Amino acid sequence: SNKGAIIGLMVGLVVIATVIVITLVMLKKK
Repeated sequence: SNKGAIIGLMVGLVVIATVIVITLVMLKKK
């Protein structure tokens, strides 16, 4: 449970990951 206090930082980072995964959906057509 050493990453329990990190959850507050990962929760805000994941939201940023959802933006990168979609960016690939567009360039995929190029």
